[PDB]
Amino acid sequence: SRCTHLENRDFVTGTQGTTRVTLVLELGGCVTITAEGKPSMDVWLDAIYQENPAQTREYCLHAKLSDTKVAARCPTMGPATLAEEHQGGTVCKRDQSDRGWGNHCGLFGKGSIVACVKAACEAKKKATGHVYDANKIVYTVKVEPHTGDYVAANETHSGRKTASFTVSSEKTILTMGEYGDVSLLCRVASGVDLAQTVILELDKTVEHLPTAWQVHRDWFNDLALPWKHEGARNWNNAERLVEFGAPHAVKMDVYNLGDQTGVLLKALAGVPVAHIEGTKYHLKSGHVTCEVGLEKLKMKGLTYTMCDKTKFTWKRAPTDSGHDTVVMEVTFSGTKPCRIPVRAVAHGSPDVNVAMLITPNPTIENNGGGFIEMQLPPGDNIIYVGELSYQWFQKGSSIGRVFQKTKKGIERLTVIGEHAWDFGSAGGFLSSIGKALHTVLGGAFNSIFGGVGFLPKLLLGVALAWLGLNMRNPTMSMSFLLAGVLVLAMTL
Amino acid sequence: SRCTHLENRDFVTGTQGTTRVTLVLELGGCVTITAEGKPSMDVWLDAIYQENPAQTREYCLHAKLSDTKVAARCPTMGPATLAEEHQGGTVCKRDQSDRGWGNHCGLFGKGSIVACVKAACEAKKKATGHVYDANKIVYTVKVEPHTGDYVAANETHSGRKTASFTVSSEKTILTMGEYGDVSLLCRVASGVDLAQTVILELDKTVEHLPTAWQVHRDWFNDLALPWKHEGARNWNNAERLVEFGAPHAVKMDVYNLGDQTGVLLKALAGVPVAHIEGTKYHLKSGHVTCEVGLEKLKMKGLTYTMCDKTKFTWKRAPTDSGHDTVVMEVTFSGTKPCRIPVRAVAHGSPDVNVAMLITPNPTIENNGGGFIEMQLPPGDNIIYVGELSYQWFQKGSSIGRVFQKTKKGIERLTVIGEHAWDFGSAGGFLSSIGKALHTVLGGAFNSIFGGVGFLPKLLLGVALAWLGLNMRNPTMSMSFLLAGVLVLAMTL
Amino acid sequence: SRCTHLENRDFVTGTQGTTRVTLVLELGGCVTITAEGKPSMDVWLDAIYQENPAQTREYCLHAKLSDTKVAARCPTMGPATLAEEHQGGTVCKRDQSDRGWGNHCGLFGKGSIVACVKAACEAKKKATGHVYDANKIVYTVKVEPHTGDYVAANETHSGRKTASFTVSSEKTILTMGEYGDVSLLCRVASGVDLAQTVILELDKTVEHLPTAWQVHRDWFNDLALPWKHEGARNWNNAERLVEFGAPHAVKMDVYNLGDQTGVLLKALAGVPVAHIEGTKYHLKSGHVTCEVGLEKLKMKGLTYTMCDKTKFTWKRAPTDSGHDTVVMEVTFSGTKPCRIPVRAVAHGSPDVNVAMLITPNPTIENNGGGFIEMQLPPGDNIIYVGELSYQWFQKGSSIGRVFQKTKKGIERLTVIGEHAWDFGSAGGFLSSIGKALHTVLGGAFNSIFGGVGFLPKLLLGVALAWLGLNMRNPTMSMSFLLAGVLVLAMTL
Amino acid sequence: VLIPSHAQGELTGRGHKWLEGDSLRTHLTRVEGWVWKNRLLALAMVTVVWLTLESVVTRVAVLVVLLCLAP
Amino acid sequence: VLIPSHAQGELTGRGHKWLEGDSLRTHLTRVEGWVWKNRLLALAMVTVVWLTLESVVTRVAVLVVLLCLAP
Amino acid sequence: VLIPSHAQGELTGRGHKWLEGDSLRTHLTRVEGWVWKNRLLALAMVTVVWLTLESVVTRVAVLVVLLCLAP
Ligand SMILES: *[C@@H]1O[C@H](CO)[C@@H](O)[C@H](O)[C@H]1NC(C)=O
Ligand SMILES: *[C@@H]1O[C@H](CO)[C@@H](O)[C@H](O)[C@H]1NC(C)=O
Ligand SMILES: *[C@@H]1O[C@H](CO)[C@@H](O)[C@H](O)[C@H]1NC(C)=O
Repeated sequence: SRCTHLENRDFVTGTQGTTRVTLVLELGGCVTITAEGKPSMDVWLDAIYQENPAQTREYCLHAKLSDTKVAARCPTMGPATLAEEHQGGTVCKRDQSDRGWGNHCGLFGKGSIVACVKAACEAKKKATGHVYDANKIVYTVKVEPHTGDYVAANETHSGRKTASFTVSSEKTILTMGEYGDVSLLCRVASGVDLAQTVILELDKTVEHLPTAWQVHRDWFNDLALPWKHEGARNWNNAERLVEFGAPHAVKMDVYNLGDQTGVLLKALAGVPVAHIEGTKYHLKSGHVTCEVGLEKLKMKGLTYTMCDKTKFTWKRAPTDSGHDTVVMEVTFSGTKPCRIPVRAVAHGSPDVNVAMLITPNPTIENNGGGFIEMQLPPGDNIIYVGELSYQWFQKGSSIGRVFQKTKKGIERLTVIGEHAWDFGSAGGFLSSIGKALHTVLGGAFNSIFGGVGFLPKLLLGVALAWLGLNMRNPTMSMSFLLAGVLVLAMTL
Repeated sequence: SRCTHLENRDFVTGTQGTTRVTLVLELGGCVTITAEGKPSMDVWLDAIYQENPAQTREYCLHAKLSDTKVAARCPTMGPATLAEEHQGGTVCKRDQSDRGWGNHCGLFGKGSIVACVKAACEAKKKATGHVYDANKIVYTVKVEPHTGDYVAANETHSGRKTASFTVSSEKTILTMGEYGDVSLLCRVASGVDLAQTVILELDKTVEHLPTAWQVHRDWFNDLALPWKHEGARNWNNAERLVEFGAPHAVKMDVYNLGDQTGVLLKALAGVPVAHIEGTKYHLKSGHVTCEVGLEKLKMKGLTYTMCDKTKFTWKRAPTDSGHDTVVMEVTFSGTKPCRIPVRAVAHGSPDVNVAMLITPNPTIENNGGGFIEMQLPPGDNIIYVGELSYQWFQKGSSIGRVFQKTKKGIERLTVIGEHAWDFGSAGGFLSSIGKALHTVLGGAFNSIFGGVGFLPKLLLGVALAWLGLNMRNPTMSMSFLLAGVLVLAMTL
Repeated sequence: SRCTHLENRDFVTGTQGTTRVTLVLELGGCVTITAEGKPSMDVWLDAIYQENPAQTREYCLHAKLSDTKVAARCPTMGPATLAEEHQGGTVCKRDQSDRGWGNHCGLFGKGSIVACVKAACEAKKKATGHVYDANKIVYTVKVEPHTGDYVAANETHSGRKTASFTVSSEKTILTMGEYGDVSLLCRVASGVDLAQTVILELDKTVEHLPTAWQVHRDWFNDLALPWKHEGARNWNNAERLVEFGAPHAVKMDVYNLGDQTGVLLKALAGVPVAHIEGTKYHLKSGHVTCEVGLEKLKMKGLTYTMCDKTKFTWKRAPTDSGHDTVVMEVTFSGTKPCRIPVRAVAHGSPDVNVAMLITPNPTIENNGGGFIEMQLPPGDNIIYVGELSYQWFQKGSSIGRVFQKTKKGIERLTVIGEHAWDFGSAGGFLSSIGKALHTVLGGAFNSIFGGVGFLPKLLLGVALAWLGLNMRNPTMSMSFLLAGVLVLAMTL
Repeated sequence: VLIPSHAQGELTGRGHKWLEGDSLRTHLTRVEGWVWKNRLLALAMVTVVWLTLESVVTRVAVLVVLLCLAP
Repeated sequence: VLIPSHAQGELTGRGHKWLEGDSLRTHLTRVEGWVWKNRLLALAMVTVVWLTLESVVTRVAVLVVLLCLAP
Repeated sequence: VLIPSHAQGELTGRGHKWLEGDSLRTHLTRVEGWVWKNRLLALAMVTVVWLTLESVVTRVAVLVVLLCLAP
């Protein structure tokens, strides 16, 4: 199970009749689908990329200056000109100096002076942007069934199937070995908002840096540096890295502003990174609302016999999973294949199996099987595998796990979860109303307040709260409700 | 489809029973007629011209002066005369100078002096006006059927038929290939108000200028320049370009006022241009209320079979149309001809085709076909062409497209739309009342306020608004209603 | 006498003791200096010029356009560039067009487009400015003594001496034949305000125009046309004559604004003209406060005898002078030289000479003499030249001539007379106080209200007058005094 | 584009100029131009005089200005 | 002599014109032209606002007009 | 990480410096940057002036500060 590897994990239930499940496959997560009568599956979003996308504005972070040429004129002798006041990639600035008799002028006052330098760009100092064409973006969803084996991250699981999802895909039927088939319908349009996402790329050959980034569109198109496009020979706004000193009446000094990489890297405080692999431009933060059909699945090995109750041992002892579940691995020595008699009673000599399994129908195969995951109720529990009993104290609480999911559910409701009420399935007056009550409010405070930052949101909300303290009309004293929103909603 | 080329486009519906459609074919627009059971047509106004129309007042923008002759007399010695004080095209001015003994006069005081010059005109500096005879004007309406092919602007479509409309045309039956026939009844009388339209023409051989213009009659007949008619040898009011200095008692200097082209071109701020092609004097702004009969049309290829669902590919991918519709082009490889199984479901696993087509019955022919235009509802949509599915997110809104047409409908109601309530068909208490409630109001504030400009309309309305603030009678306090008109109606 | 030729003429008296006279030699005037015991002189300003002055900003009134090059790009395909977006004398404008499939683009929306033309200038359409260096300007004052001869304007007088006045001249002693010497000290610094005067020059070879003009500095440096300097190959702000139409998605049309000579000539309504003669750039409006010393003068022919009283005749009869004086010319036939016995009695047979002469000591010479100018009191007068009596009726009045000079004195107080209280000599509490009471007021309402024109001065003064009608404080009701200034002072 | 008029400056003058009277009177032919083209509006401003304001001193202050405001 | 402007007529238009914005905004650069050249007079009209009239509705009626009256 | 600016010190100077005007006016282009990007909020702060406080001397004390507080 891949869901046992990483921290973030969500369990999705399903009764007899629940066959269509709408997930929100967020990147860097893993969803375990559990359904009564069906083998449990682990579905996650793997990668989001596009091979060789179109590239927008480049930038120059370190100006390469050469050929300083300065001309000047006496104060009534035809203001100064140069041949390089028109050529491409040349920064020029006109100024009035103070011509004396030291520099041989008939009169005094304000003589014209102008300097021009060739503003090239240093090699491998370009902030190349990239954008995603929605017609060529490739989502990638991988599905792994709970086979009862265990495969570590260094290794690759056998039955882990992979389904790509371009714009030109409706539904993919995946042959899951002997467990049946699964259908995945991915809304590739309603995934990452590709209109407002620019993949920033510096020199990717530098060792101790991320290969790329993921910046907002409005931020990237409003930088104050020199810029051009692909194939353009000469720059635009090239004076933004070149400053000119006040002249001493014959020469006007030209000052570069050096490298600007450090200023840019400080400006990306709290920006999600992005990976570049060869030509593919991956992402490391995103989501997609794929829908899973479960009607073509079946459990594997219901026709098998029960195992001998004596012949179980341990390759690995039972231990906590970090998700209020229990994981383990047994080893069988008798005749294979057979079903593993797994049960767990709490405390009553009750003969009441309270082991809500995660891997359903655990079966030792002829070459694998043994990994068993279960969820136990809080308190003292005794886990049985045939005639192999282990004490266990489930460290949670009764309301502790309910309070756990709401702590998840609130942090599910990040900007991913602003889009994602659809983690359930057809709530009607529960979830479909949730989309209505949030889009008209969340979308309203994204148009305004969109690109203002944490500190003004923690300030302007308090300012509108303070106007609630000193307000004339009690009808207009309901501006205190914004303190209930602006101090709370967009502060997480 | 020509309607896919340009920005301005209007869709006209038609139910079972709707067979006569009254359009308003405005120039530089395109109207797509859609009717249930009928093949959809694109009807636009193409050109408005008249070969060699009658020409009114010419002008002279650069006076050619020659033969300066000055005569003067001593102050009591019989006031000065000349032979050129009567001849045609000669500007003269009498004045009293100050004769001394330096210029050999017996007495002092005020001696008479007069100068005369021959005021010709420079070649190719004439502001020749032209007017439209309603009996010889030629409207031109072109109709293109939605054939399922695509033809770019460089190319010429096959089935695009062209019908001229003089005053001596009632109805034209157009053979639209195999789609049937269409009847066009153009009210050539009620098109552009030809009484108040003058085609201004300067030197049309000048490279970097428009060949002609389109000015109001009252503006053109009230210029303050020299003028004549065709065949006239000599000018009228020729002193309007010639000014005379105060004399120095023997000679009175004659000063030309140079070229006047620059003053005239600045005076045309916000005037629609007009093109001259050989002898034809086109327009680039106008309209005509042609009526379209649809009873002699039929769809093409209802007897054809359905295509193979596998054998579709793409010459060109689906994309947005800029008119809240979706356009695309498929490529078929099996047996031809056949009907293309086009459908699109939104999101319910519904098997409900919500693709309101614009090109009806899309059919691949033996040598063409594939261009398919449809309008989808807002939200996530999956477009099917047989077994060829594409995700689509329609970027509009539910009320967004209704608010789109009203933004169109208001800007439809320009001076074109002041005439045009007739874009529907027989509204009765909807549209025929609209003609009544607007002609008596719009015509009233065209008689007054007609030829005053934006700034006085934004001033005199506020002045009559300000009188509403300080008014004696509450019955006469309803002059505030003019602020509801003059600040709003004639300010767009 | 040159002062008898033209209309404008001022007489300056001088008593026994008056030897230094401070004049204001305004251009296009003539001053007759009269002094008791001294021969009367005619001093005028003749010409103000500078040979080949420095030339400031040129202009272009008619743009010469060529080489239209247009490039365009599909809406997400790297916004359009050209090689001519940098070269000198090239106007370019970027715009967003509407790219379709008619012009072969993958997507729709707003495709970039840009056009560039070579903005040269038409030959002989340049508004060349010129300014006056105070170190090289040449004033020219000519002094003619009343010799008793007469010389017309076609002819040149013998004793008319000419003295130039650069910055490098202090005083010039002029040998006036036998009348003695005269000293002229010209304040060349305090003449025309050369800092705020620009000589505008169009094509001077054009027949029916003035050769040059004289405009204010602040007006000339704030035109909105293309401009350069001498020797500059390419223009600045060359887009001010070129306008670009909205593109039709492949080509963007480039429209010239034609000649602009007519707009410029209408903008010079009320500007004093200036003449160009070869290389010299004259003026036709100006003044200079030269001071005339009279100490080295003496009357000519006091040692001569009186003429025979019988032998006078007339070359030209007595007649009016147009300056309330009487001019005539006698012819003598006896022995020459001798003094002419001129007298005139009014009416009493009184033998009382009331002929206040202008030409003192009228003497017939061996080759000339006879022109006699006098001023007579109003009424019937009998003019005697020896034994040669003529009736005369002086057409003026008693208070008529006093009211004449005050009508002169007010129109003396134009902007010339705003500077000129110094037409007298050392007034102290009369004239030196006049400089004090006017410079602090006239200079105050030149800093403000300087460059506003007749109509706002006739409006803003009435506005400040109207605030006097509705004012709170009686102390602040003295803003009505501005109606006594603004409606009167700067309205002449 | 726009060249402003030089009735602003008006330095001096005893020689020759262009148009002594037409510096002022072109602004007095625009106003006469507004009347003969808009006779229906020239009579419409009579409704200001004897009906609305009835403030003789400031009646003229509306009449003269609103005619001069129309360029 | 004078050619009047044709912002008066304004028939129709869906083709091409000269200057859509500069028919209105040349009259909005004259007024901005009056301010930056006469800063001493721009502050002089502030004396109308808070001192003389004190009639907020009709304060603006003097300010806007007298700026537009100066051509 | 962060290097503070040296507009704090400002010792002396009659020679040459980097940015005489841009030490002050970058703080005058951030504030102008806040306005043109947030026109809906620039008009939202007008509700402070004539509706809430009505305390003319201290109206400006809220307007100037809250614009300068947004970095
Ligand atoms: C799995 O990880 C261990 C870490 O010690 C390593 O020895 C082994 O080579 C890894 N397996 C693979 C296939 O890389
Ligand atoms: C079609 O348009 C393209 C644009 O590049 C042009 O090359 C071609 O000549 C056009 N075709 C015709 C027939 O004019
Ligand atoms: C000057 O003198 C000549 C000599 O006969 C005469 O013909 C001429 O008329 C005079 N000039 C003028 C301008 O009157």
